[PDB]
Amino acid sequence: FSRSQVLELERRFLRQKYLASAERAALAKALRMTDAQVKTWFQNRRTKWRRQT
Ligand code: NA
Repeated sequence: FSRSQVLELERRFLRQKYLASAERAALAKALRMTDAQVKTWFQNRRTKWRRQT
């Protein structure tokens, strides 16, 4: 993803570690991503979070 896309995903993750289905769809539209891309990103980000804390 672009630098900006990643930063915006990180901004949301800091606030909410899990999103609802509707929230992922809204964020996908806002960040120019597919719903599945947002879902996968957050799964992988949670794995990083678990590893690092
Ligand atoms: Na999620």
